Amino acid sequence: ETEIIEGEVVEIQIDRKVGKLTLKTTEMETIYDLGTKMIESLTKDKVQAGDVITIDKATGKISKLGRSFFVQCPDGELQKRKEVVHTVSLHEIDVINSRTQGFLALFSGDT
Amino acid sequence: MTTLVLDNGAYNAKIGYSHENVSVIPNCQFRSKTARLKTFTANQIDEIKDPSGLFYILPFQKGYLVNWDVQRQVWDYLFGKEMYQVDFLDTNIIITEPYFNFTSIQESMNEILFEEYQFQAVLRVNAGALSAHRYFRDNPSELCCIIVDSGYSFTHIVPYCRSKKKKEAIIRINVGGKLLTNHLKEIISYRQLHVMDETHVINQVKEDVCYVSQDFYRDMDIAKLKGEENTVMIDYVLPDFSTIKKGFCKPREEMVLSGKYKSGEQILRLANERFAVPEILFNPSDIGIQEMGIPEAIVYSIQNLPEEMQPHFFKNIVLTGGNSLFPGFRDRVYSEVRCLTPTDYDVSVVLPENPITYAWEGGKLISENDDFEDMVVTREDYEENGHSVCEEKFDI
Amino acid sequence: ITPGICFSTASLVLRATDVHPLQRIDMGRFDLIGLEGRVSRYEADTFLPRHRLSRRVLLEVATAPDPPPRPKPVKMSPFYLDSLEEKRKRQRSERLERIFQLSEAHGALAPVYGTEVLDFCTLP
Amino acid sequence: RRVLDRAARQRRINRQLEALENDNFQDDPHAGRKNFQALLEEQNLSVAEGPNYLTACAGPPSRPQRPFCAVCGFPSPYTCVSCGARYCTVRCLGTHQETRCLKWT
Amino acid sequence: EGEVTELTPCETTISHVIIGLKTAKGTKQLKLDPSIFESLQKERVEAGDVIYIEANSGAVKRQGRCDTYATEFDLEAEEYVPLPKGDVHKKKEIIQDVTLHDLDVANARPQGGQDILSMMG
Ligand SMILES: Nc1ncnc2c1ncn2[C@@H]1O[C@H](COP(=O)(O)OP(=O)(O)OP(O)(O)=S)[C@@H](O)[C@H]1O
Ligand SMILES: [Mg+2]
Ligand SMILES: [Zn+2]
Ligand SMILES: [Zn+2]
Repeated sequence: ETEIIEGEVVEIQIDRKVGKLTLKTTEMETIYDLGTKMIESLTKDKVQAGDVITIDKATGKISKLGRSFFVQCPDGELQKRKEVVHTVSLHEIDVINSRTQGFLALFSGDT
Repeated sequence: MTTLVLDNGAYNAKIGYSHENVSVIPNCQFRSKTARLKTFTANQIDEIKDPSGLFYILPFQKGYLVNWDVQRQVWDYLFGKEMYQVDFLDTNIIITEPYFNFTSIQESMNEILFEEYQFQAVLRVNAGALSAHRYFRDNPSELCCIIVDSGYSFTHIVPYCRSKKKKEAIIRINVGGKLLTNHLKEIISYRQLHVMDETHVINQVKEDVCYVSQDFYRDMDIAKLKGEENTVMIDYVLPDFSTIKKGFCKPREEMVLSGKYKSGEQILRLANERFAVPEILFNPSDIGIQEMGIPEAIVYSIQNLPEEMQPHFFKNIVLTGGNSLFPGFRDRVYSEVRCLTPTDYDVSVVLPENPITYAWEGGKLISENDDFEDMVVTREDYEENGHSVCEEKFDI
Repeated sequence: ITPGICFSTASLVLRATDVHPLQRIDMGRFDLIGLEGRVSRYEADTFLPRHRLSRRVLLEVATAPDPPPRPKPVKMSPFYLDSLEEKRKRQRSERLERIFQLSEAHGALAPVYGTEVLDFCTLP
Repeated sequence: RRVLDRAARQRRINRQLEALENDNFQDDPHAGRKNFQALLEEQNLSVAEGPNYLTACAGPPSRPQRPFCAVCGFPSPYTCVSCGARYCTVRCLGTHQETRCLKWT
Repeated sequence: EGEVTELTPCETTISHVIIGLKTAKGTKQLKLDPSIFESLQKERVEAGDVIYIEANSGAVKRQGRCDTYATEFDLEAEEYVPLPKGDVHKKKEIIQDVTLHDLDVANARPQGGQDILSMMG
């Protein structure tokens, strides 16, 4: 189970670290108080007002899926608990755990 | 000859004689819309039959005596021919005072007790001192104890040595039974139905349904469910004072999920308020009070004290006051204090059978001692030296 | 320019090789290649056999008071608890035993070659 | 929508906390001496002048505050932009906006 | 093992590190070998993090933040972990089987090493 936040960015504020983030759906709007790691994640991937992004809360994985004023803004709840199911082959487990950054061998041979 | 023991609390007065039992009587006047010209005093509240919409006239604001007329009337009723028939000129009175009592209130207490009633001798102490005396009498081997007095209007945490109170380490938490009852009133009024005029009924509801949760978030998850798995949710039938004299909880087998009942009973449904209200004692910041909870305050008070005495204080945690009667209070306090305490130090939390009357029992015990006459301040000495020596002898 | 490939896997997979410390032995007692460039033949052969600590010396140093301060250069019980102190002295004994065992374990292995041999055999 | 400054939020929080110490919410059914602040100001009580009432107040907790929904009480990931109140669901946000956002109804 | 309640290096360079670990069964104060301070700084260990320290090796693993601090921010990219249940000091006597090949492959290549050649290796 993972917590996924999908919405449209309204306002992003970062000050010298503390920050605030305002996200909205078609049904609700919210302001978040950001931590240092999420501030760094949002700084690394340029996020500005109007972008529609999804955030994986535990990892900070932010992926911009378009801009809205093009993808329609999400409708329901901003924060959703999702059940993610992965089917991983034994070969994939072996290659991932064979060495550091070993998952690259799943794509480039080199096992 | 005889000795009167009084615990002038802001909610209940524990009044009794040293040679007799203890009585719990509300220390406030009452007015109701069912009586045009009639003010009830102290235990007269039993006479009224429709306590809905009851009005409270309190002599204490924020735990300190501020209204003198109502307190005088209550004392006159308690000391009058109807209740106790106290012979003032030949009776010693042990009356408890709030912690850090202001100088003006102390002067008024001394003046009233020594002039308006003319008691033979007065001993003004704190309820924690009497509780510590009782605990030390019960446990002669202990050299130190820490007393948690979670009462109506506050919660102090005071460490006591054998015959001295550590004034430096006294910590007060501004969460008490009054605040919890008012918060429950506000929650119920905002969510289900308006009960802001039902202080008595909501107080009984809090005393009957609330409990301290061992796992807060597991209980929240259980309460958020719907159906059979929501074991926390219960249905309460408020008393209409026509056919249901006192409130009661419907049995689980008789519960209806839909919430509609053919009988016209006014049913109040409480799911998360059962443990959210008691949690304010342990987490004041839940509702907005930026203060440390009971276990953190206990740990802070102990750790302020010298290192040698700390293991003794950790071994003799005593819970007193009305709020300590919540189910699971002792276990929660013990678990949190054990989590915070250094591992080499053993933790023991004791909840007496009757935490309400602990201070009264302590006062009776200190009255029975042969050193009692040295503690009190007499009226003959009051005439000349009294107003200074009352401050000098009493360790308020 | 293309975005990278985001390869998603189960979080449990990344912990497949991970073993809790309480479930695995110390492999540093067999670390021979780690001693190369760090441990010398002198340390293994001459110094440590002579200057290994003993339990008696460790206990004597631990129990003895602090040494007197070094001279400056010159140009020429009511609250006492018996159980708590017994626990504390048992903890101190356990700590000293652990210190001894770890000091013995961390200098037990001798290098295959040693710093001196490698330096001698290494031409410019 | 409108936005409330820090002073307004602090005043609302203080008023709510003070309301919990009120003796009664209604008026006297009969419908026809000091207070705590007067006692404090008469005592002239100064900080760091030994143990006293003010110095006995509990300090800030170490554990951070846990947000709960202002409507139903369950944990609340969301914070209302206008007033800063916490909430947990679209329904709860609508109820809060209708009831206690902006104007205090 | 436990949540870090205090992390104070003691200067004479650093003579030792005093750490405070908390569990459900109490709190323990530990004096650390000064070599562990580098490992603690590399692992980015702060107060409120749940860590474990190996007594024999000084290895430090920061296994997330304590869930009591989960509400300190509304959105941080942190992994919040429950407070450990048992004692701070955990002892286990174990019997593990290894083969000679495991020791051979363990001594075939070096491990760790802060040098440039080791990192590139
Ligand atoms: N069974 C119970 N469960 C929960 N709360 C209870 C119970 N019985 C009494 N109380 C509460 O106990 C409080 C009164 O406790 P007391 O300590 O006796 O008050 P008090 O000591 O007279 O006033 P203070 O605080 O000393 S000035 C009230 O707020 C009651 O609601
Ligand atoms: Mg009391
Ligand atoms: Zn809600
Ligand atoms: Zn709002």
